[PDB]
Amino acid sequence: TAPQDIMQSLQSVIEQLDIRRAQVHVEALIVEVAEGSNINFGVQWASKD
Amino acid sequence: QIVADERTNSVIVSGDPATRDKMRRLIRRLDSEMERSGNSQVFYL
Repeated sequence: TAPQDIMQSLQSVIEQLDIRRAQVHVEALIVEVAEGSNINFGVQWASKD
Repeated sequence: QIVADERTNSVIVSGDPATRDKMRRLIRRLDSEMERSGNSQVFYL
């Protein structure tokens, strides 16, 4: 609700803010490659006293 | 003498037929349509 002049302004704003929105599809890719190893080798003795 | 009527959006004018000529020509320019550009613009960033 406004005077005839302000209205014609607010009609060209609303006309330009009413546009159609684009939507986005966002994929993430989480990669992980792990590789372990170990090796253990040793001799032990024991005896009497 | 000029008085404005809100409802019908119209201007009441008074004077002899020569004076009511000028204000009738000057009101046709002040009623001319603005081109697309008000005091408000919309900038898409």
